[PDB]
Amino acid sequence: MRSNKRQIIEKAIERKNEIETLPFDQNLAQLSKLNLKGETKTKYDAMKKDNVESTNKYLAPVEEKIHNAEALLDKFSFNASQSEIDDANELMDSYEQSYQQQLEDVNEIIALYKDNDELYDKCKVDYREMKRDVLANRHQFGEAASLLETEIEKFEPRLEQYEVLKADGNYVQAHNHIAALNEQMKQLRSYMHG
Repeated sequence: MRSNKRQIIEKAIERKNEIETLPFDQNLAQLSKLNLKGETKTKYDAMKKDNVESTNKYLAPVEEKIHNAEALLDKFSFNASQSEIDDANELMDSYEQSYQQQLEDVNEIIALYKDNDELYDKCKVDYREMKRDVLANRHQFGEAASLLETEIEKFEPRLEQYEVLKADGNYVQAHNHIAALNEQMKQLRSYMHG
């Protein structure tokens, strides 16, 4: 009966040895292909630390749970042995989950770099169009025109500011900055019907 309980244990050993090969680092190396500084580097550093905390909390203890399972089985402590394997699998479930959480955490960052640039491209174009609408239809706005020419000029430094924040790897401030800019350009454009 032990010989066929040993299969449960062997399946656990196969599972440990394969989850030791989850590409945590290949995942995180994707962040290096962006600007590895600022908030980006902070998140990269924090995730390396988590992997040490995860490795020691969830992976190191497994080996012993499996050794206890073998010893207990051998003495015919069948349920006790099964418990140690259940525990081992629970621990590996967490390690696996901590990987999944990092595919997701990094995907989020990739998505923000992409979406940050989408907004920036939109703001460049809108700026250009608004600046031209004023310079070519000055008369058509009446007296509210000089306030507009200077207010639209105030978007130009705010574009350059985005380039700086992005270049420093501050993807979060970059996003909040460019979203706010888009919002305000938007409301200024509604107003510009009249």
